[PDB]
Amino acid sequence: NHLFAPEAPVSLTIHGSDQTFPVRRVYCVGRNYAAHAREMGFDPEREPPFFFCKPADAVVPVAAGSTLELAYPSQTGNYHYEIELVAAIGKGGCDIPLEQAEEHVWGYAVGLDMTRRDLQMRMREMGRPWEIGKAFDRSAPIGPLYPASQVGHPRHAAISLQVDGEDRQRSDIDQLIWSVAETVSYLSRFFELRPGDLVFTGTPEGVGAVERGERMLGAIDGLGELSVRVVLE
Ligand SMILES: [Mn+2]
Repeated sequence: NHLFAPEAPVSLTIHGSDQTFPVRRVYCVGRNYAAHAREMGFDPEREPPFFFCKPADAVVPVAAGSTLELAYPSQTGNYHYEIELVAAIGKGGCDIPLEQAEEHVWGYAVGLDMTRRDLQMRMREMGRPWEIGKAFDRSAPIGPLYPASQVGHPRHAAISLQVDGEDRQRSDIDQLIWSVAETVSYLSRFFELRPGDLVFTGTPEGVGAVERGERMLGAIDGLGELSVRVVLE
């Protein structure tokens, strides 16, 4: 008996299906590609990856063959793209063994961890929480969800981001420091994973600023493409 209608849950389109995947929590892995860790001035051999979150309602589903018109955000001069493999949780649990971890992943999609980099870097230098840099409005564009019933659990796949026809990021998901299986196991030590949860597994090297009017195209092998154009605030 709600006082007023809640926000409907953000629901991902599912490739080749009329059914949608309702989003619960949004987990993100930071510094999960050695080359990216190094370009940000960190040592991936002496410090491990780490976890942060975005609200479900920062997730913005983008249909295949469509372009998201994404408003440049408030309170930033330094707005970064980050292409990422997204794993969707179908089966929950705690302290999930590495050997069954990928069995908890219902599907995969192309995602962007859009970032107010100036704000994120200011919070990092002040030892403060990163939410103003990472957990902001429409900060997680994502493509259709591909079921592991279709695409299995890929350990190899090219991951790429182009801006205005220019390659900016090109790596392979097999470069993840914590693989999908490791990230699901380790996340499950700190939180009970549940169906609907998404994991943004981190971004390869080549992250950069994007300005209004510029167009981005991300792709992962087997997972199609993600088209986003940055427009006015
Ligand atoms: Mn990221």
